[PDB]
Amino acid sequence: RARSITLGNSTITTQECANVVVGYGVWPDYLKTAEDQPTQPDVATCRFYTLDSVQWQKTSPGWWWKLPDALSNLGLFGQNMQYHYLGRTGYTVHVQCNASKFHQGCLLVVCVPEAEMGCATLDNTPSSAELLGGDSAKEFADKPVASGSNKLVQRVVYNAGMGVGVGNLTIFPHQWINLRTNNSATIVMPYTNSVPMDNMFRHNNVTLMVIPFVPLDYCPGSTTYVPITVTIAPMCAEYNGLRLA
Amino acid sequence: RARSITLGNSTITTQECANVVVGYGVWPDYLKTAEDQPTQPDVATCRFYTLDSVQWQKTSPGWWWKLPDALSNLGLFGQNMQYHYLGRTGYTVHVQCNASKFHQGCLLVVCVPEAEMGCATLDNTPSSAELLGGDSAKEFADKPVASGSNKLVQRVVYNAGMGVGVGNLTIFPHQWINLRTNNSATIVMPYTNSVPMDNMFRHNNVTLMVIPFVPLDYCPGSTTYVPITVTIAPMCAEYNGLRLA
Amino acid sequence: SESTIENFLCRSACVYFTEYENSGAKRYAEWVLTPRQAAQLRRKLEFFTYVRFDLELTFVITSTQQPSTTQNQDAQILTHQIMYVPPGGPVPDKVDSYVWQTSTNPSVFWTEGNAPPRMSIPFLSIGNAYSNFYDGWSEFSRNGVYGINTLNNMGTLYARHVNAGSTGPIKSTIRIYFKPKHVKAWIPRPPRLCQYEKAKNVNFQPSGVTTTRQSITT
Amino acid sequence: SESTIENFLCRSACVYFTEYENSGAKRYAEWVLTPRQAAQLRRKLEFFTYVRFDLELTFVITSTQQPSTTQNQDAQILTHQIMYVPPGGPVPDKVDSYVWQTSTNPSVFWTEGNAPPRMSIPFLSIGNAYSNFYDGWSEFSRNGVYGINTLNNMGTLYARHVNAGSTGPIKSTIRIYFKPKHVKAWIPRPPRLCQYEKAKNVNFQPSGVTTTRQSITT
Amino acid sequence: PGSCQFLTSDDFQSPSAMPQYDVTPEMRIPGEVKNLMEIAEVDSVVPVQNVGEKVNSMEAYQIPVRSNEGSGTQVFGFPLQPGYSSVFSRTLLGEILNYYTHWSGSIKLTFMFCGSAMATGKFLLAYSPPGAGAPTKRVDAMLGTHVVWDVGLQSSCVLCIPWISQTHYRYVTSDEYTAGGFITCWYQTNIVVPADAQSSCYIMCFVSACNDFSVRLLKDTPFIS
Repeated sequence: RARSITLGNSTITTQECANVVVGYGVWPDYLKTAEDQPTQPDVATCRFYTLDSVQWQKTSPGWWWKLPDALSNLGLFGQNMQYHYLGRTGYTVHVQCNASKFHQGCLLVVCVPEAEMGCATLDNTPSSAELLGGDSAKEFADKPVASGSNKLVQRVVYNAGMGVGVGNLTIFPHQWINLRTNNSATIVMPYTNSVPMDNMFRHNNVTLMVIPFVPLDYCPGSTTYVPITVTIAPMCAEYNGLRLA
Repeated sequence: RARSITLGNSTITTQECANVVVGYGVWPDYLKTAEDQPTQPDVATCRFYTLDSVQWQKTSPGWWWKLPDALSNLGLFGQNMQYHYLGRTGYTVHVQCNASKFHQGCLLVVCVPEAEMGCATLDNTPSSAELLGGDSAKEFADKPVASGSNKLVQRVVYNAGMGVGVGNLTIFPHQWINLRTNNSATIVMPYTNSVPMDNMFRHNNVTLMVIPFVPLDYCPGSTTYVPITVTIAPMCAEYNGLRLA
Repeated sequence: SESTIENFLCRSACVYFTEYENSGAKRYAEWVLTPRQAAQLRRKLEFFTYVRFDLELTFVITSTQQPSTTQNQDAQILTHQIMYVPPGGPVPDKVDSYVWQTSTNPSVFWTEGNAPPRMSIPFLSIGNAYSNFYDGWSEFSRNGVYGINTLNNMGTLYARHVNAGSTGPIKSTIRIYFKPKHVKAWIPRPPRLCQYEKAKNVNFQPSGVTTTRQSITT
Repeated sequence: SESTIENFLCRSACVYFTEYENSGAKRYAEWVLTPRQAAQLRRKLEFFTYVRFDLELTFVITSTQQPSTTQNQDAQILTHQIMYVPPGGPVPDKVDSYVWQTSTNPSVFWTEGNAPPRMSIPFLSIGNAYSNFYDGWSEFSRNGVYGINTLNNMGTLYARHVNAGSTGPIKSTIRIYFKPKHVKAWIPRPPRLCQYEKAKNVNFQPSGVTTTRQSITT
Repeated sequence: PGSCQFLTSDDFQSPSAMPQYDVTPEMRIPGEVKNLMEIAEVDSVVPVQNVGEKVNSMEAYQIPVRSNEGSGTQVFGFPLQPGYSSVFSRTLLGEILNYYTHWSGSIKLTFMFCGSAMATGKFLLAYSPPGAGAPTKRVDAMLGTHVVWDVGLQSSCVLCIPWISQTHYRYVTSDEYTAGGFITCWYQTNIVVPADAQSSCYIMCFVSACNDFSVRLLKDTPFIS
């Protein structure tokens, strides 16, 4: 049997058992300086924003979506980021994947905080175009990016673009997806940052990475892809007060 | 001594004695069909919208501002009218006028409901351009509008464009402004209509008319006009629910 | 006591007079219910913005023998049918149509020589009050005419001769009386002052405020 | 509230119109009581399988002077007789028959110029409910027609002129109104969709399900 | 005035033609109708695909769904006026509503995916508010009142649209009604089937009524010729 979770206008279908993964044992609650720093909360912003689906094929390295940037163009969240300046928010990823019993694979859904990416050329830093992809996921690469006089972000799948071992990414809140057992993944991310409030257009709070460790395999005749689908809901988001004390 | 009335972001200065004129003895309260007709109220919409000032000179017939149309382009009220369909609202006119002790005149501030205007040509009806003026007041006329093959609204000051005696307009909620005693006028208008909710772009609820019965007079050397200033605040406005029962 | 709206707006006013025959081109009458044609009642109704009332219709039908040269006449008794088409109902295109038989149009058959026929129509607005004055457009699009709400539709009224009495020509006139009942009125507004021009709009010709006098000390 | 069957199936519907004269071949009217002739009422009745009700019959009789050349006319008042033959009762073979005098047929005499004649017929089924639809044969033998139960027999209706008024020819038309009363309905069934062809059967011409549109995304 | 006249809509007492006759007592027959509203509360299959010769066949009811060429393409769409609308004027609901001149209430819509037990996909059922126009793309539809329907978990999705009322007098036929909402379906994900399983599948729709439904001013039916 399935379930339905209605947040505002949106409604989404989920399994009775969802095994939610709270980020660091902390639920994204509100903020606990009077007139000097007034703050105003926004509620309607909370709702289920469904991003474009991505086709998972046999030759598919991986994907990455910056959580503040991805919704920077959709509904109130896209608007509020343009109007208010300082804002703090928490998230609830809902990576769902549908494939038959005759498909086989494995995916790692990991929420990485402060994922500072590397650059092909050691001398310079990556351009925001090759770093930020709006209304569309950014893909990894199998072979290393050719270095030269360019600002291409390093995108090899094994180094993960942060220059670490991709087998150790488990340290961060994560969840595996075995196409023979688990079919979805839920991760609740609290607000992780040095400051109580930060500018949302100049700093990405969390990064969502989905990398297939085991390649998708199927027999000739089955559907030749698997449509991974991501749903993001901003949680307990508050912004600065534009009033006058 | 003066006073300050802070509604939302806006703040306005008024006299200690304001002699408010509640429209028909009724304060514009909220609405007192379950799931079949859901309704949602909007609050931030309430605030002081200050319209452009108009210069009152010796040869000045009068003015008229349609209360729903005037704010159709300013802030949330202009926006909500485009998004939601059905809406019911109440108003609080704040016509203020500043002139010295050496100026003399008299004005009638009257809120007329369902002010259906006439047309120069009896055969047709006035065009919406000559009827609705947005972000700008519409003026009356001294002499009759020449009739012909046109859609010019009848705008003679004495007939008032509704074809009545301008001395009998007092029947409606009104207030006089004697430049030697009164300096302002406040009128609170409840929601007056046959239906609980109405489309705001197809129907004007109330019309605000300001007509000078006594001509402005001053001695050579004083300022040759008097800047009438109008402030409108939408009160207890609610709109249809866009959710799904 | 005589100034209560029940005693001010409850007078039987004649609002329509026409004539239909048993032969010839003219064979039936029609009149969309609308109270703005008689100026004496329109001016009284236009003292208030929204009025809610009920209608008592009385019809006076009289038949005269049209001059003719048809020999050997011996008329029978004439029977008339007054069909009241409710709002959103089928309307006849001719005298011997199949719309006169529809069951949802409450027609009343009356035989010549009795008390005049009379029927009462209840509040027919889908809203909460008829609007004497409308400051909007009938439709959201520019096509909609100004000041004509589609919520004051009281229906239409068709009359005819059930049968041709004699072999000669006969012309029958029908007078309609309007009597509002249970009248409630809201938002009083000033009297007309100007004269009326059409029945569909408030268009008028600018007029003086009052009648003149010799001097201010007269 | 307006959707109760008492408010949905209690409308005066005209179900028959004919004309009879005081002279000539046509001299009387006849009409087997059956509610399937008017499609507007048949379609409403066919929303349910078994319906039990009572009937209020109203007759509107109007006489016109037929064009003729008979001189020296001076008509008297016309009197009509409407004889309602109950199920299993004798039926007239001609105008001046001896069946018009039988005492078990409740005829009503009405003199021209008064309120229209009206009589009420009770539930006449020997069973417990009239069957709008029948899925059997009238008789056990092959001779029996399909879908025609002999338990919905409501009788017949004959009308005539008691006396010839004048010496000239006169034609009188009779309109019959059907008003069901105390209506109980069981087993609701889907609406007709197709158009009606005959009055005796449910035979029809195959038609589409609905009206078309440009596309599925339109 | 008002006496000695015959008015078709009057309730008076009539003299019984046949008195002294014992009518048969009533019996218990199952399924007694009390009000017409109960009939209007039975779900009826909705001919969504009334396109061309589809009406004169059985495929008018079924809605075709194809996995190929549907990354974000619209599956179907129709306005939300029961009576007077090609898709709903012939259902039970529409047929009851074509008798009254004034009707307001809420409509229930049920979609049943009729495919293999091994097919999985997602759909994006969106509801446009009366004044707002039908969505141009999948994003516009998402930024509203949507319901993401997964056919692997649930085989049937139910909606309950409110603010449904009469939009015109008499009878009108028009696509894209101004004062009525639009229901549209978008392919969030494609149909994923294993080997030896058809990927072409169909959907069906059922329209019903609700407790909060009113019907006034009964008139003639326009389907009679």
